Amino acid sequence: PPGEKPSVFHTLSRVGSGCTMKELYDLGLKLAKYWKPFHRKAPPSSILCGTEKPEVYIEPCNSVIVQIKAAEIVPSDMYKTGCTLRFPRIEKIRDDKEWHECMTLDDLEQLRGKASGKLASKHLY
Amino acid sequence: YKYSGRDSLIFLVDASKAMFESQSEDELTPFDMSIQCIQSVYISKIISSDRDLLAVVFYGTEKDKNSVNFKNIYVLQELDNPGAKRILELDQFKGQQGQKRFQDMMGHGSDYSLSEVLWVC
DNA sequence: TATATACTAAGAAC
DNA sequence: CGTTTCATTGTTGTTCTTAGTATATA
DNA sequence: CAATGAAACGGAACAGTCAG
Repeated sequence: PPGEKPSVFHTLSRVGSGCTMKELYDLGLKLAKYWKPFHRKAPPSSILCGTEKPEVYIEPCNSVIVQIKAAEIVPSDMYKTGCTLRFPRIEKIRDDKEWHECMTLDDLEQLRGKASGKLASKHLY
Repeated sequence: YKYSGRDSLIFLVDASKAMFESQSEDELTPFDMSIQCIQSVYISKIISSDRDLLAVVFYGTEKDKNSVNFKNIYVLQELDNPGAKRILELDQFKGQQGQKRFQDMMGHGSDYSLSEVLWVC
């Protein structure tokens, strides 16, 4: 709702490329004190999970926004969004953005339906 | 050794209140001694082996910045080819007025841990 | 007084 | 299949050139 | 002293298997 911050998050895809190892080490040091072991029989309420489960989870308020560039949005039975990202990698670690500034399922659906799942629909000039 | 490789010397001084104002007598001062040593060696390295790398990084300070945002560590000038723009930065601290500047800009000297100092250098 | 002969000291070329 | 990282081949320092100024010599 | 190359990896998706 207006003025409020999101409380429930839906997993979309796994990403592990695009950052230099120095950036990865910096992010790991930043987030180390917030990671919690993930229990399949007792998952967190703020993070629902599909078929794919993480080894450790972090509460959204302590996490970091990452800018992701991926070939297209394709259907998936491993993530609750009903879809995942093809060829995903991290372009920037959005330290200028807050955790609550993450996009919504409405934005994800808009992007999926803009060009039949293809995320490239703008001409080059 | 591999010729294109280059020598690299990093400088690391105890920034605690221990030696900041030890000055048992009035003829020397360990910080005024360590900084003098750093300035001398670094100016010599300017002319000698200008291709090499030097860096100065203080530990135990109260202000903080480093690569990993740790506690009580200050990387004054990073590793890079030597230059005057850093001769001046070091010279800014040479003096009783200079030590006043150093203390009121980074700190009297807080708690520390040389483990984390070795980790960061 | 004119001429070149000497030198070093530059240069840049490779 | 795409992205990232690493390692290696081109890199040059030195010699010679000309300069410039130097002076005394005829 | 670095551009150029690799190699190393990071999932993406598939199916067969084994547990149960």
